[PDB]
Amino acid sequence: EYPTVSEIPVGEVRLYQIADGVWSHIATQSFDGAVYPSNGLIVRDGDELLLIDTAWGAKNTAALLAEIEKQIGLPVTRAVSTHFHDDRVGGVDVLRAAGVATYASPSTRRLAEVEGNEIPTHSLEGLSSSGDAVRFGPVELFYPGAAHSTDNLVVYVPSASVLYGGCAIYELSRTSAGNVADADLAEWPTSIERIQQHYPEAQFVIPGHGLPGGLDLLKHTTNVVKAHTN
Ligand SMILES: [Zn+2]
Ligand SMILES: [Zn+2]
Repeated sequence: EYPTVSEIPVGEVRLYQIADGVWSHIATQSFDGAVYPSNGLIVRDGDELLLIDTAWGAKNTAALLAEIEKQIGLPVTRAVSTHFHDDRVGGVDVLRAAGVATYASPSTRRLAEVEGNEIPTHSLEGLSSSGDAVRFGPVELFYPGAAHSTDNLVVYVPSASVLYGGCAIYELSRTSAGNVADADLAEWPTSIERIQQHYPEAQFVIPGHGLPGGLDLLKHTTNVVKAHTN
């Protein structure tokens, strides 16, 4: 039932209704020989839509907007990128040209700039310290500390108890660590624990890539990060 790379051909995007006014957007990516699904989030904010992360790149993101415009019909007015990597900010220029107001922490914007990636226009203050949380429309933005990246943020939708971890949280099918070049392996577990202590009520946990699950994805991720560290 949850879209997999089997139901989504490269360059296309599919939306999945997780709860009322809450969706995940799935896009198939092709990287270094393999193909895999990438998850994003969409949260109804009144009569508008809040988008969490791009679909990696201009084309895919443009396809994302198109799939939203026809399946949902509400205007995407704001967007938040969970970290500076190209798969999460790539497509921001497209979002900006469509009238979407793009956001990201100063930390993320700084890192994207240094990396030469697209840069969300607006800045999200109040998230520079581990454990920081701020309300942003229908969701709560949370910085658990360095993990997959030193700037990664996780998103929680209180009304639906949906937690989007971005690449900070792995799916069960992932047995080994992914790209940990810019990750803080030493802090990742402690950051996961902060996520656990802040959202003990989460019912649906969405990993950066793959099938959603429950809060056990946190421990899974921790198990995988631990093993990699050793
Ligand atoms: Zn990344
Ligand atoms: Zn603006």
